[PDB]
Amino acid sequence: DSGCPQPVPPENGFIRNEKQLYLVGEDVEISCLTGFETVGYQYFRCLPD
Amino acid sequence: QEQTYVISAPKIFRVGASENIVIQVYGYTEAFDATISIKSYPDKKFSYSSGHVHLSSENKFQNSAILTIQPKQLPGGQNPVSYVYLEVVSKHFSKSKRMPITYDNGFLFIHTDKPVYTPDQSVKVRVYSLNDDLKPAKRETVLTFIDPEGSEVDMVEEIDHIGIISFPDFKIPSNPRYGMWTIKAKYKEDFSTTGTAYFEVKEYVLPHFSVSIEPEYNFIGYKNFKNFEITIKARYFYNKVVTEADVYITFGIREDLKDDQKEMMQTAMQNTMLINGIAQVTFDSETAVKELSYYSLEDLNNKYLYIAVTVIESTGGFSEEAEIPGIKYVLSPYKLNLVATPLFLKPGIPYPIKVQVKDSLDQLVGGVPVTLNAQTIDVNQETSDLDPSKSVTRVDDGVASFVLNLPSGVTVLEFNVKTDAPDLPEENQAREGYRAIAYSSLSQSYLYIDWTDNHKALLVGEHLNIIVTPKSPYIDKITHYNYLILSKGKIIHFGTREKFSDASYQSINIPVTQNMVPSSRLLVYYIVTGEQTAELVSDSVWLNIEEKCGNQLQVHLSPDADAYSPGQTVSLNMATGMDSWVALAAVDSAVYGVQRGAKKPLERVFQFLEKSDLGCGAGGGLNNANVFHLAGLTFLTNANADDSQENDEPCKEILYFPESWLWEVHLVPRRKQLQFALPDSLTTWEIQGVGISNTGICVADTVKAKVFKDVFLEMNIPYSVVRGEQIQLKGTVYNYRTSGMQFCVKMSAVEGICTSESPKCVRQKVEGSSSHLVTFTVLPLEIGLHNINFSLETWFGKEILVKTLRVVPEGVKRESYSGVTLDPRGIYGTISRRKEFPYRIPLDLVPKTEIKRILSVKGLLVGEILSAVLSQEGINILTHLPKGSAEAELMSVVPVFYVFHYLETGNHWNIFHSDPLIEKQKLKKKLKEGMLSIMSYRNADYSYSVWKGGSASTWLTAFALRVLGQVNKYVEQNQNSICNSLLWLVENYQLDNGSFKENSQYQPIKLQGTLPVEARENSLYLTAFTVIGIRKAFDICPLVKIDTALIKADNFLLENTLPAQSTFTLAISAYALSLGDKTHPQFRSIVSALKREALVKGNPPIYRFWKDNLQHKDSSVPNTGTARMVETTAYALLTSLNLKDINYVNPVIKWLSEEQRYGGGFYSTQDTINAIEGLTEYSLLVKQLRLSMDIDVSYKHKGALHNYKMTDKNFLGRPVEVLLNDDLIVSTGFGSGLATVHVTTVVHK
Ligand SMILES: *[C@@H]1O[C@H](CO)[C@@H](O[C@@H]2O[C@H](CO)[C@@H](O)[C@H](O)[C@H]2NC(C)=O)[C@H](O)[C@H]1NC(C)=O
Repeated sequence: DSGCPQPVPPENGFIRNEKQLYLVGEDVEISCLTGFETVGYQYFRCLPD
Repeated sequence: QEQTYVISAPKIFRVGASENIVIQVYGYTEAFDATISIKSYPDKKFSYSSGHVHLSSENKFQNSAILTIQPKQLPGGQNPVSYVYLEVVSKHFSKSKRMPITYDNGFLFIHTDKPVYTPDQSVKVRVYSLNDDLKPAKRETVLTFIDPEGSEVDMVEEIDHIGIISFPDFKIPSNPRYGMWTIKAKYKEDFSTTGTAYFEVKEYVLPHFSVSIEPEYNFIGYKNFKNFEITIKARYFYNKVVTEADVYITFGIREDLKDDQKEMMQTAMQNTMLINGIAQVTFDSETAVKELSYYSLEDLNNKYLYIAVTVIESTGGFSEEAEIPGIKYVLSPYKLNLVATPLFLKPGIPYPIKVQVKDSLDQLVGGVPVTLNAQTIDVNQETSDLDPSKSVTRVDDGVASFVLNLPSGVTVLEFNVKTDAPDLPEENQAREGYRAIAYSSLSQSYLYIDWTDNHKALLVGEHLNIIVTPKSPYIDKITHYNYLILSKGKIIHFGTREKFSDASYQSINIPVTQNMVPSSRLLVYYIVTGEQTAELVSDSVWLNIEEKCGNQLQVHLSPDADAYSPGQTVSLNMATGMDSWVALAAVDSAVYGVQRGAKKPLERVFQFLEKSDLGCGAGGGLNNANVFHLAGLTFLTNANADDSQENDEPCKEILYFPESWLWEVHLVPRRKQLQFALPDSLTTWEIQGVGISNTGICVADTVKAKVFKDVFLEMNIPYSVVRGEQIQLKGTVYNYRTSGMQFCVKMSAVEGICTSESPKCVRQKVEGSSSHLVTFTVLPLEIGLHNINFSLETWFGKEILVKTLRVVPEGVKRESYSGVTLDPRGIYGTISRRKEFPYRIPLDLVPKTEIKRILSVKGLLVGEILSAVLSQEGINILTHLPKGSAEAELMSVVPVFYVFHYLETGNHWNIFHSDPLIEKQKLKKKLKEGMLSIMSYRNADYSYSVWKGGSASTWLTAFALRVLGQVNKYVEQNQNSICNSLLWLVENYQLDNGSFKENSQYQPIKLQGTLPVEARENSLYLTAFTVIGIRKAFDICPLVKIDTALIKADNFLLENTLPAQSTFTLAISAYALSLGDKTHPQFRSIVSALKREALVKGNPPIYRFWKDNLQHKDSSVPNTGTARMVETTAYALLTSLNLKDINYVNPVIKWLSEEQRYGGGFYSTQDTINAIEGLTEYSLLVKQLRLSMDIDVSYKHKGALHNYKMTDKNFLGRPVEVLLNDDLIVSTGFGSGLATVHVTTVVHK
């Protein structure tokens, strides 16, 4: 289906909804480990490529 | 085997279609009746339709039943019905066959008014809406708009009254993503039909003239690799040659028709003159490649040529460019394939063959020689080779034709067709080998038709006449043959054809009725009873029916003119043979010129309508069954044949200045004449309309109308101008007078623009038939849209033209993004039903610019839901195994409590009517009794023991604390006693490295407790269980020191779970931490280990679970190994539910619902309680994620903005531009589920 595979989250971040595959146009909200806060736009979004 | 039947039906039943099903019986004499019926599958309980059909000699024992699967009578729901039973019943037979059904009923032709749009435009769009019958569908329909990133942007839905669905004009969002947008159209509710259309969003400007680049070939071969030749021409959009342009040629290498940017050339970079509309160019590809590149030979050049061309009009300000994105260098220039060729032999009858020679760019080569080698076998491998025939292709179609008068004994033909252009070697002459096979009758019994493979299509309403010849050992039995005529998937005609006394059979003398006008198909058959064995014999053929509409709506400009003046009052007469609706549109031909590589909106409409043909190829087949399958039919017969062997494979054989206006819908009561004034745009307008009637759709002939004037001005204002910059603006005046004369244009502009000209002029004379360049140098002070007229005051008077300048801010356009997930239940924890976004202002705003802002809410769907539930055994778990010693009372009641809470999830009182409702009061009573019992076992010191005089058990006390944590959901236990029990348990047994080591209780009651891996550090188990019990108690007895002991125990449990030990320990520890810090890094690392230990079935996991200790051994009954298995899996389930990882949990729930190891666990209390806890928590989290949220977004100081009714249906409100300069507060009602919303802020620096 050539969607998006799971991205590696940034340091001290994690995926709210870890999956094998994310749909085109689907956005994944990262979140920060117990000691950390998110700064910036915490969503990656699956592009058609 | 004399008494036989055929019922023949479409290969697939379309939902709601009227399907015509036809029955023939053979060798009966007494007039008898049958019923044909459609019934639910597999149960045959529900008749979707039935038809009584009388069969008699009077009918030649033939009839059809018309049967329809009404869409509402299907059960629908989560699972579409895939299959259905067709049934026949008579005095003499009954049989039923499983038909597939499909919901793909009808067509959704999306028409947008234009192929491309700029930002700050709106796309007027409408859909034509038809059944599988060509009647107007009258079905309510939803458009789904999709951006170039694939995000859904809007759903808009309309009720069809007409077959024309005029949707609301979709304003392009206040910041579009560029590129190809998509629209998908679906009927609501009950059909799968999906229309699709596209449009590109770009900052385009209307081209002033077309540039056409015209290579002689889309390939270069041996002949042209030395040198290639390529014409260029250009015309103004009023269809007159561009008199003079400077042409600059920019060749490049290419490798891929799809996309590449291979090295652009820097040699033979020809600059040349276009004259009288044409430039002729040539390219010595050999010289250019050898000079520029390290490539030097066509052998190195299985590749492509790029060319771009740009042309500058030699006396004016309009300049235009175009490209050919690849001319294929290849030693084999052509490719070859068969067309309309059966690959099935009619022996003795002439076998025609047609073969098409095609470009490497998928285009017809035209005239080429071809030779066809042929080899035949008749019988017993008796092999003979035929003389190789030779032919040449048709100069337009590229189709060569052949025919072989094969032997009457021929059984197979294998034949090799090779291109015979002598200038190509055989390795480059496109050549192919093919095999064609006889009908392979069992009883040497065949059916052939005289159809002369007519290359011309049949003409509507003519009497077609096809002669048909059965041949068989038993011809004197056959007496007649049947025929079926197929249009789309549907049997539109049927009949029978008697043997004359001549032993000659009636031909198919039939009118090609108007329902056949899409290319149609014919199948003929008979059953012959043989000596005693019946055989079904059949054949089929393809019939092209020349595409004549039913309406044939003819529409013409009654004041016929070569060209109209701008603003000319015109009378457009539409005439139709009958009352018809019509849709009308006008679009500037220059807009089709805007798209580099244009296409029309309704090209190929008829071949799209023909997609409903279920058959393929020219006809014939390997067998009667294969003939029926390839015709797109299926059949029920006792005559020793069946379709079922053949797969449903996807057979693929080949057989004022507006940009648009007049966008209107009208009734034409057979005729209506509509008069209107054309726009002021001096261009050819492409006028198109579509008639819609009960007869079907008909796209009218496209009307091209030229708007022309002897003199005019046009100005090359770009799509937008940078604010605060002096610009050079270029135009040219065009003279089509016979003679030159003095012209001036006085420009006049709003004070928002200044120019050095400061307009009366020299009033230059343009010479006749010529254009003169005009240029102004202007600076726009102000953003947005600004008016500027031009008056071409020339001969004895004024002239008027008007334009709007578009002004864009300097520097960079910049943007930011921010957003949140709204969470009114705290599914992720922090309840987040409100947020605010300030009116943030960047550090370097371009001082006069304003920040554009666009909000974008997005729904989050539940996904898959699993109906994991308890059986009516919940009633046994209420009445459960006798209360008494061994605390069989505790074993009975604690399940009563957990069942209580499961039922308390609510479904099992509203819906449980399938089973006996658990009486609320009875459940309450039993609950109360268990509460009293559990109290009775409490130790005086608020410890617990099973034996009255037994030791305190920290384990069993934690189990009590868990259960009494559940009970409060309906009947609180007196919290004082709970608090005292907690204080006892922690104060007595909180060790400082591990905790709550168990006291000297005589034994765990093995069915009440469980066996942990006591061989190593059972303190891990005890700590986990005590933690879990404390967790379930704390909310009813929050205590700071209990919190501290929790922290300690969690820390020890983490640090001592870093070695994996045994996976039961890992799962129960992970669950304990899931109750604690859901998000600690090492917690997650433990989770990532557990998820590694999970076994799965299927590559996408259908089931997921964990095993240890060789539990892979079979066990017919629950046991301690299955107890450990179920426990560790249930703890992993509970952990994953704490993670809310439904996509991970679902296959675990499905596994657990199997009850593999039937009865489960040891059937211990522990496994059962953890399993039910997991099932309840799953059904809870499922109903939590159910999305319902009325998210109301508003400004802080200013009013409300929008109120998205976010629902499983309306799950995605459109993006809203945040106009007003204020802080934004987004809010929701308590609602349900999760959603996320984003604002983007767009600004200049
Ligand atoms: C461009 O031409 C139009 C058409 O004449 C001008 O608009 C007219 O302005 C006068 C007043 O100056 C009104 O009385 C007319 O009714 C307007 N015509 C309309 C509304 O169609 C416009 O002002 C001109 N702009 C210039 C010269 O910059």
